[PDB]
Amino acid sequence: KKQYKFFKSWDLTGQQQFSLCDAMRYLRAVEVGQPPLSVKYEVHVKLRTKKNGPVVRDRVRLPTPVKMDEYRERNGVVRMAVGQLGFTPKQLAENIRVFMAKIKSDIGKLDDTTPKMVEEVVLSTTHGPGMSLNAEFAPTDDKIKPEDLE
Amino acid sequence: SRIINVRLISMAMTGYFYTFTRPRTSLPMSMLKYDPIVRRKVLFLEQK
Amino acid sequence: VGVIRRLNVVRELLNIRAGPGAALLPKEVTKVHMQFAHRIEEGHMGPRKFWRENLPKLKYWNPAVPMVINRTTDQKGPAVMTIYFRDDKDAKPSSTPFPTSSADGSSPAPKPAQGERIVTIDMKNRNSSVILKEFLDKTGAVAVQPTAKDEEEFREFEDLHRRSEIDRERIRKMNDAKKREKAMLAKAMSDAQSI
Amino acid sequence: ASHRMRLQDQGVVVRLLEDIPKFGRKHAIFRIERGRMRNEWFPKNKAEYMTPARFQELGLTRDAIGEVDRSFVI
Amino acid sequence: SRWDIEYYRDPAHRGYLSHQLAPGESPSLYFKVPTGGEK
Amino acid sequence: LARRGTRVLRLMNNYSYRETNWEIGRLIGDPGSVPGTEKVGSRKAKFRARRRRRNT
Amino acid sequence: RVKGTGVGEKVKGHKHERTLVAKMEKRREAMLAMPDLIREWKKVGKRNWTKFPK
RNA sequence: AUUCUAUGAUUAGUGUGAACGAAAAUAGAGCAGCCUAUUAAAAUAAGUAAAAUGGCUUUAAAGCUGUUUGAAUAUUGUGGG
RNA sequence: CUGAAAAUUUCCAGUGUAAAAGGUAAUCGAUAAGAUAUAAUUGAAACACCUUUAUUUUUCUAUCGUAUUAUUAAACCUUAAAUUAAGGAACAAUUGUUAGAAGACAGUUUAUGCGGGGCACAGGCCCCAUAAAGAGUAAAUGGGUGUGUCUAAAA
RNA sequence: CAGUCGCGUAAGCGGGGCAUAGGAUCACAAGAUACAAAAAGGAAAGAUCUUGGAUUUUUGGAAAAGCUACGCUAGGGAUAA
RNA sequence: GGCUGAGUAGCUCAAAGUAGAGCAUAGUAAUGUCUGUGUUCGAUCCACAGCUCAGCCACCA
Ligand SMILES: [K+]
Ligand SMILES: [K+]
Ligand SMILES: [Mg+2]
Ligand SMILES: [Mg+2]
Ligand SMILES: [Mg+2]
Ligand SMILES: [Mg+2]
Ligand SMILES: [Mg+2]
Ligand SMILES: [Mg+2]
Ligand SMILES: [Mg+2]
Ligand SMILES: [Mg+2]
Ligand SMILES: [Mg+2]
Ligand SMILES: [Mg+2]
Ligand SMILES: [Mg+2]
Ligand SMILES: [Mg+2]
Ligand SMILES: [Mg+2]
Ligand SMILES: [Mg+2]
Repeated sequence: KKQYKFFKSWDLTGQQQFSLCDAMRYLRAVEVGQPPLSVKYEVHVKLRTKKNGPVVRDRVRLPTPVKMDEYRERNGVVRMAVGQLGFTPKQLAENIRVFMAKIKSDIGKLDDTTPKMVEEVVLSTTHGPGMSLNAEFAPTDDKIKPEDLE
Repeated sequence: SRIINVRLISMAMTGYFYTFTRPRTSLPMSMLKYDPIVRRKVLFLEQK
Repeated sequence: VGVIRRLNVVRELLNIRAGPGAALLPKEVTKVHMQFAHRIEEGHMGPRKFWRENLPKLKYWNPAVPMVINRTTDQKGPAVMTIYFRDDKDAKPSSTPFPTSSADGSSPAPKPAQGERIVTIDMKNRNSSVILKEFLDKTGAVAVQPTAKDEEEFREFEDLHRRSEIDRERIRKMNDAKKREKAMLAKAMSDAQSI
Repeated sequence: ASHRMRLQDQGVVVRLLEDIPKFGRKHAIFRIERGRMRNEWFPKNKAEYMTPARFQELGLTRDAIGEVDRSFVI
Repeated sequence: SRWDIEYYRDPAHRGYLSHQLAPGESPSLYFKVPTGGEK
Repeated sequence: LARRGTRVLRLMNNYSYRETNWEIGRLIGDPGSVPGTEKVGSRKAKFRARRRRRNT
Repeated sequence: RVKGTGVGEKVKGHKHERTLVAKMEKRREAMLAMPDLIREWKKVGKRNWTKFPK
């Protein structure tokens, strides 16, 4: 009977976000031995958008190829790969900034009636858990440092 | 109710405007008027 | 799909940092290699559980060492793992050539360099336990101990599964009771039409 | 939601001098309704008001106030 | 105040605070003299 | 390009430098005609192009 | 040490003074696009025009 | 410090209007400071300051106030204006 | 849409109750077999598994609200020097706030013009005549179906 | 007169309509100006310019129904029988 | 001035995998989603803009 014009927006005050390097440490372990060429990351970005508004149907040419890439908003979220398993944090980092900017550039390019603002950024693999992403990049643990490997 | 008072806003973003009346059952107004701020004739368009 | 839903589903899958198989390997080790078959036959179930249960716990505390796997379809293939234990007293050799994982045996065990001495460990028709202990005692490494917060993580999710299984059967008893009831209603409609 | 709401009292802080069932153990500090404390507990000497002076003598601070334990059992 | 300071801070009025200024500085406490050139 | 790219900042009131609105107006062109209304092309040139496109 | 005019303090500036450079730039931008706006308005025509401020 | 008179002032300001109407300051009359008050009184002030609401006063501040709520601890910058 | 556990998404065809998209070719089977999935078939769309979202439904929890019941188990109220008494009872009552509401009561308005006043009608503006060859010129004087508009110019 | 636009070969013409028929302040609202800013930096609320909404129709601009034969006062042959 | 809810057979009313049943019209038959523009395989349905509107606050200076 009741109806709302918005997508459910949960409270993030108690969320546990991870830095990009701290996250890959968790993911690279679950993908031990998996073919890096057949295991790629993925990002789901929840947007504070209204159901009535339009949708995004633009394309993006990332710096490094993962397969021009195509992305589309289906329901208050946008899902697309961002890098293979063998991607180093330096390469994977900019590979994400190019995706968020192309979005925020298309949002501002859109109408001002309901500017769709981002709420959270998730990161997962083809066999990994969905973990939240923090704006930070470096690991919180002082013992670990940027390390690249298979 | 048949005639409304409209405001033609300057497209030079100078804040000057001209006010004219026109029937509701008509198209918006658009004119080439003189802007006293920049002292040049620019294009004025209806506010709404 | 609330934030706490995704949060509990994650923190439970974060047992990678736990007691079972986690340990801080020494800097003497350089890299690891393993090769086993796809299926579980002719003594091949041991390595599989070692790959899905304890092996991931090493890369968390040892994210610098490359641990690669080479699967194959030959079920009789030798399920053996090599450990490049010797790094030449940490001489830091230039071991640039090294393969990558695969699924058809395309990345076999390469020959070690001059400053590397591998350590063979066979595993066939043997349990992961005997295979695990053989890895730690041989590759001398200190086992990390969990913190009290980790004990709560195990205790919390453990008590959670009690509530879950208590609900899995409960909701199951309402659906089957309905399925049965809905089927009973349909039978009456079909029977009534026959009359 | 609004920028101003109806002002409400949260209760009075008291330290139980006995061990009342269904609220808390002895020497338990929490915020209880003024009615129960004023009419039932204080006359029967079941609790005492935790005035700022009382906090000093007992050595505790205002950051020691607990919550009511409805599940408490004797 | 701002106005009273700026008045006696400029050399045009021979303000007694003008000595605190540099040759390139402006009397105003908020505005600055822009730079000429192409860049 | 040089004219439209120039910015003359003139001393005004309260030690403020800004571009005068009238100078901003003369950037597009000199006064006398409204820029944009003048026809850029010539009818004769348009006739020559029409024949060229037909010849080819 | 009073606000603004005190030692180490900086004058905030009036609102019309803070947005003075951001105001003349908007006016300058609109004039540069004036010839292209009148060309698209004299070609499209007064009736077929559909772009209006909001 | 308080009090009395004049100027400030048919001013600031308020109010649709009619009208109402300060203070600083200045001059004069008086002059006195204190808590051990020259008559016997503080262990330095909490339901208090303040807020919302209904009113008074009023220039929207400050001040008074019924109802419902409700702080902090000294220039080493605490509290009021 | 307070959150948590669990579950649910049927046009024909389709192995069958396909929620949607994105990623993937292996996943499960303690060592012996086979079940899933991919393939192929069907369809607009093809499935395991890992993710992020959508719809709906239970219990728990949070909130709000109604109805009822109990209460020297010292709220309050009533009789009562006024009590471990009797009864009512979270009502009533009082305070503050809010809405509705009796000329019951109070203040004030209800005008002026007009061949006396009452009833009635009347109040600004435009054209013509009366108006006496400059201009002006009255009357509850004569004419008028007069007037509170229209109008961006183009297909 | 200055500014800068249209038409015209040109002279020149254009500050709405062949002429004669509908309102202010105040308050409010939308733009500009950069004046002042109650210690100071800002701001609020003000000031100037442009513009809009009025049977403000008692239209130089009050939010407004009656009876008195129970009647009262001040005046008026300036008024009726 | 400002938001909100509605529009389908001639007339009534219904209903994202449909347009139904009455009455009217000629026992037997036929009758339609305000309009344009979008999304999704597909829209009475979701969305956007108008048209008609009604309803509720506000200007009434
Ligand atoms: K006050
Ligand atoms: K009783
Ligand atoms: Mg209360
Ligand atoms: Mg005055
Ligand atoms: Mg004191
Ligand atoms: Mg007070
Ligand atoms: Mg104050
Ligand atoms: Mg005070
Ligand atoms: Mg009366
Ligand atoms: Mg005459
Ligand atoms: Mg005459
Ligand atoms: Mg008229
Ligand atoms: Mg000031
Ligand atoms: Mg008059
Ligand atoms: Mg007049
Ligand atoms: Mg009689």
